[PDB]
Amino acid sequence: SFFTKLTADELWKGALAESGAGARKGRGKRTKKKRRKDLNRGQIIGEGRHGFLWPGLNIPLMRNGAVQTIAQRSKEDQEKVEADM
Amino acid sequence: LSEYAVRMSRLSARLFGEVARPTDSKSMKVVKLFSEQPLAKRKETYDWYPNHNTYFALMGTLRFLGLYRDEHQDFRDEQLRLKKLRGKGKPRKGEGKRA
Amino acid sequence: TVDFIKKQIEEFNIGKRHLANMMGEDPETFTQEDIDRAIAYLFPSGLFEKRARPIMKHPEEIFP
Amino acid sequence: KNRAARVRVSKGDKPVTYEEAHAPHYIAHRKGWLSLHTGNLDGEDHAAERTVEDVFLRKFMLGTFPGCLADQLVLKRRANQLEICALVLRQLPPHKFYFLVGYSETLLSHFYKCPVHLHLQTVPSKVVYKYI
Amino acid sequence: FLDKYLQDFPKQGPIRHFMELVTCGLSKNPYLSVKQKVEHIEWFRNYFNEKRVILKESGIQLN
Amino acid sequence: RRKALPPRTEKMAVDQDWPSVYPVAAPFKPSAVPLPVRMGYPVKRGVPMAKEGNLELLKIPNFLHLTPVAIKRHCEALKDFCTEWPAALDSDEKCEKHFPIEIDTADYVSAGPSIRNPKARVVTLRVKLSSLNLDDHAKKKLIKLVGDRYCKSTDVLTIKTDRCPLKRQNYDYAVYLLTVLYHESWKTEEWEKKKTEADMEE
Amino acid sequence: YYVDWKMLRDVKRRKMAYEYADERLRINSLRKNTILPKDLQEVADEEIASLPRDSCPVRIRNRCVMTSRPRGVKRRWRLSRIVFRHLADHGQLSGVQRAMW
Amino acid sequence: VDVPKDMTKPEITISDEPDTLYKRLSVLVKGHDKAVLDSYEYFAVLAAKELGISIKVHEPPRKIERFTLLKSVHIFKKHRVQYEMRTLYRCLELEHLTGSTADVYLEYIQRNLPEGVAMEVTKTKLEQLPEHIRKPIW
Amino acid sequence: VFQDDPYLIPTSSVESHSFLLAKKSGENAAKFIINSYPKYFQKDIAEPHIPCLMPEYFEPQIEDVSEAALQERIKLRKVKASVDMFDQLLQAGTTVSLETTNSLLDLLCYYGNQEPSANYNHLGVTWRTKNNAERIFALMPEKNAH
Amino acid sequence: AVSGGGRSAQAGAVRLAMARALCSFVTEDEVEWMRQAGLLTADPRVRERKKPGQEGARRKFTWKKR
RNA sequence: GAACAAUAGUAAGCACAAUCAUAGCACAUAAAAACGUUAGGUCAAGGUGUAGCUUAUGGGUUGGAAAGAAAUGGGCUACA
RNA sequence: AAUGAGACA
Ligand SMILES: [K+]
Ligand SMILES: [Mg+2]
Ligand SMILES: [Mg+2]
Ligand SMILES: [Mg+2]
Ligand SMILES: [Mg+2]
Ligand SMILES: [Mg+2]
Ligand SMILES: [Mg+2]
Ligand SMILES: [Mg+2]
Ligand SMILES: [Mg+2]
Ligand SMILES: [Mg+2]
Ligand SMILES: [Mg+2]
Ligand SMILES: [Mg+2]
Ligand SMILES: [Mg+2]
Ligand SMILES: [Mg+2]
Ligand SMILES: [Mg+2]
Ligand SMILES: [Mg+2]
Ligand SMILES: [Mg+2]
Ligand SMILES: [Mg+2]
Ligand SMILES: [Mg+2]
Ligand SMILES: [Mg+2]
Ligand SMILES: [Mg+2]
Ligand SMILES: [Mg+2]
Repeated sequence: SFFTKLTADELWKGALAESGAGARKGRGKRTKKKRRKDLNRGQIIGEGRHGFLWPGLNIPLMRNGAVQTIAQRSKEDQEKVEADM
Repeated sequence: LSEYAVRMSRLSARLFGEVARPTDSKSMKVVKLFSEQPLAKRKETYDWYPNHNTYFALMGTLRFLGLYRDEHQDFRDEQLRLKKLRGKGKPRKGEGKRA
Repeated sequence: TVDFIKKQIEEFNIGKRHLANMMGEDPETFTQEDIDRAIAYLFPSGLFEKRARPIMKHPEEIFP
Repeated sequence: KNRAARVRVSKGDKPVTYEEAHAPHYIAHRKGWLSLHTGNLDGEDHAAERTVEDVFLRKFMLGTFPGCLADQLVLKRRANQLEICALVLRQLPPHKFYFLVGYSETLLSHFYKCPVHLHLQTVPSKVVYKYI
Repeated sequence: FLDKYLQDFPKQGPIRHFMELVTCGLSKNPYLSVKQKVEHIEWFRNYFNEKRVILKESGIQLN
Repeated sequence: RRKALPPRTEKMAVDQDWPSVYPVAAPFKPSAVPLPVRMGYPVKRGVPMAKEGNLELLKIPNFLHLTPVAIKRHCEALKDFCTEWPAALDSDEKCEKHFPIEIDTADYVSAGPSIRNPKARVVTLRVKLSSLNLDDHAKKKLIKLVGDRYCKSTDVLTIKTDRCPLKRQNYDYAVYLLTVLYHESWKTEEWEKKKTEADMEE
Repeated sequence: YYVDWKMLRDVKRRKMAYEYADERLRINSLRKNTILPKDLQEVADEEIASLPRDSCPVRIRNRCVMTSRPRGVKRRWRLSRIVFRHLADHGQLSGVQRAMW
Repeated sequence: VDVPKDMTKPEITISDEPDTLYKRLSVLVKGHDKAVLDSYEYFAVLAAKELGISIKVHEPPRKIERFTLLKSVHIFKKHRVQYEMRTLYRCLELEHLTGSTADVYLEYIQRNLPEGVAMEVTKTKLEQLPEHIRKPIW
Repeated sequence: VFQDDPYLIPTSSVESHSFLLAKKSGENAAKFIINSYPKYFQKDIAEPHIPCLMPEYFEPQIEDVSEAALQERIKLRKVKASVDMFDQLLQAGTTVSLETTNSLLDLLCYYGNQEPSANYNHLGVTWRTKNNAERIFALMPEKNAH
Repeated sequence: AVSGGGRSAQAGAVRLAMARALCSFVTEDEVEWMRQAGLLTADPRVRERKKPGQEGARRKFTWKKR
């Protein structure tokens, strides 16, 4: 069902419903301002739930003159990072 | 139609590989069944559907590894979080109406 | 926009020299009709609109 | 009123790129096709497989480069090699771009079992054709 | 040429009429390999060998 | 942050050789092309967009790697891998005289991960009957035996084979039909004397 | 996951037909020929009908690979008419343009 | 000034097998845009002239495929949106071409094929009579 | 090797090492995913077949204890799996070919009874007196020149 | 030698071809008279297409008001 | 918010126009047709807000949705 | 050619 998904702008343009016939002649008396939240405000390219440290994206490529390799993250360490978000 | 024509027609059929002996109109179908590829074995039929299981699973695994970011799946999770906060979530097994 | 026109004029002459160099012709007689047939070959744009095809002409003739 | 692949007029404050500023009936008149391949010729087969692979790249490239993608991709298929041309904003550090370039080239090559070419052109911001 | 695979068949009964139609169709089939074609011939041998009593009461005795 | 370096167009020489820049087919790089090219429908009062950041110049399959300067250089190096056509076979009439059999085969190239085209297995074999050794009786039998494959006007015989999966198998099968038809037209079998006066071609 | 439960059933139906495609062809050859004795043909009808129901070429349904619309699907592109226009109007399909004559 | 001295190293092993002679080779390129085919023809003709092939180029008539689809997603069958697929043809004939020359010409042509076009090659190979026919056997 | 885009064109020799190795890490990162989940790349639409794009396998395809399965682990650059399986084979009483024993020693001797360098799981004598190479060499019934 | 079309299409086509072919044998003054009679002018009337949603080129389906 | 022998209007954006397609032009036909109106039609192309179901409003198997008293719309074939 | 509107600002 990967092909069934859509774009972020398409989803918010439909959920907000700020372009229909309701908000034309005062038909919409909701009086509650629906707020749009940008879901990309907090992004760390490479970070994931499994906690994989990819050299180049999050961790620096070279460490003390030695190029780092692919490595995972400790369970306690990953929990703290998620708690930060 | 003469006996000379019958011999020539059969002799030509033998060389080119067609059926020599006379055959009924309905009896020619068995030749067609093996001459052509069956419908159920054509590549257009059994490979009609792209494997959505591989497509969905691969992108789901890449999502958790931080290499692919899907906006649409993030939208569902964000709205699902708000439903739990509002107090309207999905009950566990055996909790719908038996209580 | 006098200076912008002047910049376009000088680089068009330089660009004409490069086009003549790669086309293997005489740069002193690289006429506009030769440029049009040269551009139409290097960039074969199939479009029905005659004005939508790539062009490289005198900036005086292009800019209003 | 027709609404297929159009951006509606809203004063003069919303920028529009060249691709989005033309109605679909201008295809093959003012703008070309974003993808070119042999599948949609007259007497050529293998057209559905090309289409589904094309859609996946539209969804993969958009998610691989979040936010930094300028506009639609351009897909060229020559022989058995696949060429992908993209316009990417100056958002990520150059270290991350090469990481994604290497990641994309290898992953797609081993998935579609064909060589993949990924060429990038970087622009400071989205190019504006009208309004603004 | 698939005649060498029809040695063990009744030469005069309707089986010869039926089998030669199958071989003629297999001759014109480009999509099937040689090993796969023998499978069809072998299956017919198995099918006729399993069902022998029915051919006895069919009206003509077939070997 | 990181800045944008000036394009190499400024450093490009006036008389540098173009094909060294583009050895193979590559997309249109605005920085790598010294030519100032503008395309796209212009505004009501304006000019077409520039070559930087323009998708219209990117969709087009460029021919910068096939410049006429490069074509002559490319083709000349390939002249080693060639052998001359014999001069005696100049007129097409002599080609028929020295070679009476022509065979038609097809190969198909398409964009995709696969090359298997089922229409590439066809083999067409055409032979002029006047160049063979058929007798008066044998030639008449061959026409009556092959059916509609023989043209009475051009006196050409066309054999088409499609059952064999491969072109080489079809080619071996196509020539097999030609030789078995010739050896059979000379066998005056006993039943051939039972000719009807209505079946005579003359 | 496929886009709908209907699409999932079609995959199983196509898979089942492929396994029994050759066996059905051999048995159906006996039925479609009148030179074999009628007694053998009656036995053949019992065996061909004893095969699983899902192993039938006719039961195969052509849907859209994207939205699984049971009808309005072009066979060449295997896409629904709504999805086909969505891709064509954006210029994402090669050689496809609005018809004008 | 500094150039790689003698950076060419191809080998052409001349075997004893006679070369294959083609009576006439036909190349038919098909595409959507005439401009690409016009430039591709010029490239092919220029290369063919240098090799000395004496080719002839003609344009086969084009054909247009049309189909009609519904406009809206529900009812409204009186409004239709039509589409059109245009395939343009161009044929290049090669006469008196040897097998060795045919291989290099085709691969050089095929490698530079634009992504938006495809082609079909019809080779009319010529050869003498078969051994059984040539050798007198009744 | 580097992109022709000016923003991505390296500006110094320091950038060249950083840029090129970043791209190299991308290939290793992608190949890690391919090998981690082989079932997501088993589909083949390549004609003719390209064996250089199919996913590879490192885990022993045969989980049974046999001499044939032992040879697979040796050829797959596996040291811990080979030595443990070799001990099980010896305890089973089944004979082991001398050439296979020599092949096992070569893999262990080169790496010093250690694992090779993988993507992810100087001074002094690296050779150790208490090493498995000397232990197995003594246990060899017949020792050849090799 | 005329090809394509019906009996009247061929008859009209041959008529037009003869008028243009006979201009060589006729003096220039009567060539003008040929134009004034409509011999030398080609007929631009060609069959039109069928619009989608209509029975014919101009005819539409029955329009039920209510 | 216009008076041309001119009296408060100005220059751009969208639409009309022009251009493009139907292989000459022309004409004609296609194509186009903004901002809005009818809370017009489509939660059953697909996605999704809110509300509801969770051993059931979910999933699978087998069999079955007949029938026209009558009224009407659009069509084919006719009444030569 | 008499009649019609409800819970739209
Ligand atoms: K809903
Ligand atoms: Mg709506
Ligand atoms: Mg759904
Ligand atoms: Mg059906
Ligand atoms: Mg009518
Ligand atoms: Mg105003
Ligand atoms: Mg106007
Ligand atoms: Mg016109
Ligand atoms: Mg007009
Ligand atoms: Mg209209
Ligand atoms: Mg207009
Ligand atoms: Mg309503
Ligand atoms: Mg109404
Ligand atoms: Mg309704
Ligand atoms: Mg739904
Ligand atoms: Mg409903
Ligand atoms: Mg929902
Ligand atoms: Mg149910
Ligand atoms: Mg009535
Ligand atoms: Mg109607
Ligand atoms: Mg009648
Ligand atoms: Mg009243």
